[PDB]
Amino acid sequence: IEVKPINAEDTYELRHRILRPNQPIEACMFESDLLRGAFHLGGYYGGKLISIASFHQAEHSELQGQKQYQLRGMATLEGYREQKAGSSLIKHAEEILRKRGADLLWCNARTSASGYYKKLGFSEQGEVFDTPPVGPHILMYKRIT
Ligand SMILES: CC(C)(COP(=O)(O)OP(=O)(O)OC[C@H]1O[C@@H](n2cnc3c(N)ncnc32)[C@H](O)[C@@H]1OP(=O)(O)O)[C@@H](O)C(=O)NCCC(=O)NCCSO
Repeated sequence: IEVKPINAEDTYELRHRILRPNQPIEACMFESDLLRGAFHLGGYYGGKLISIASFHQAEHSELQGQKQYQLRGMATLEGYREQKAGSSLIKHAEEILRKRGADLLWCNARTSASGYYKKLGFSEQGEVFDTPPVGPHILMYKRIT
């Protein structure tokens, strides 16, 4: 797996295929992509972009840490899961975030992926909530100080 920078526009296809296939493509054009300091990483395997992850600065009112980043659009293509593609993106992002002085990385995780974030050392906070039309989510975070 090779981790490389990618542009926001490079994430839309996999966001649409994996996360939001039953909505128009504009639903994958996350407004947070246009927030200050946003960046995106791709995981490449055998000539193909097969994993994506997007990050931007956002402080959650219920999490503690002066500088925080949110993860959006975490996805790995079927066929290429279980190869540490996603973990590789998160670890590479943690380097970038640590270098920027970020204290914490958080995600409104799909509950179906909660065990993935747990393996990466994230904790859950609060309760499960629903996010139309993409189902149950739970706040998860990782302190990176
Ligand atoms: C969740 C994920 C991005 C994981 O990507 P991946 O590239 O397969 O992850 P990975 O780095 O290989 O997996 C790391 C560890 O977590 C585990 N894992 C992966 N997906 C998991 C899940 N959904 N639930 C529990 N554990 C999971 C792996 O088995 C691995 O554990 P081991 O080291 O013990 O073998 C991918 O399954 C996916 O795209 N799922 C569908 C979309 C999704 O739910 N994305 C998360 C969005 S949060 O808003």
